[PDB]
Amino acid sequence: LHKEPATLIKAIDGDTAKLMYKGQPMTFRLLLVDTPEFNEKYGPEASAFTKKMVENAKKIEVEFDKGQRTDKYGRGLAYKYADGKMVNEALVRQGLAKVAYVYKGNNTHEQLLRKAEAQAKKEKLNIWS
Ligand SMILES: Cc1cn([C@H]2C[C@H](OP(=O)(O)O)[C@@H](COP(=O)(O)O)O2)c(=O)[nH]c1=O
Ligand SMILES: [Ca+2]
Repeated sequence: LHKEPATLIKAIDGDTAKLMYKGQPMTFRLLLVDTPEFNEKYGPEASAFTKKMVENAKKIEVEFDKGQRTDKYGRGLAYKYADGKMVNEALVRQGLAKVAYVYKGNNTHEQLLRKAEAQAKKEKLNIWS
């Protein structure tokens, strides 16, 4: 997999944001995770976590997996990096997302994320508290 450039247009919630990619605006949905909705418990905390990470980054990058690059809603499906740190992983490590939506052929980072989830759960963080 390869990292590609994008710029933040606006934060949306814990697992989506509007980015400019190849010069076009797109909503991106993080691969392999599920954050609570803003109206759910830990929703506002997930939204704030991703917002800070993406708004504070000097450099945002998107990394597509080997399979589908857009979902049925026209959202980009990617691993997102903020100054080299993967947002998807960071959310899971903090207990603010669960590993989820692991479709075959788009699951390169599954084991990395499951290890983070196991650590979050061991620490009883947030969703696991
Ligand atoms: C994360 C992801 C979600 N989706 C679709 C599945 C779910 O369809 P349904 O909308 O029919 O439930 C929806 C979940 O996204 P959200 O968690 O953003 O709602 O997005 C994919 O198709 N591929 C993916 O990799
Ligand atoms: Ca969600």
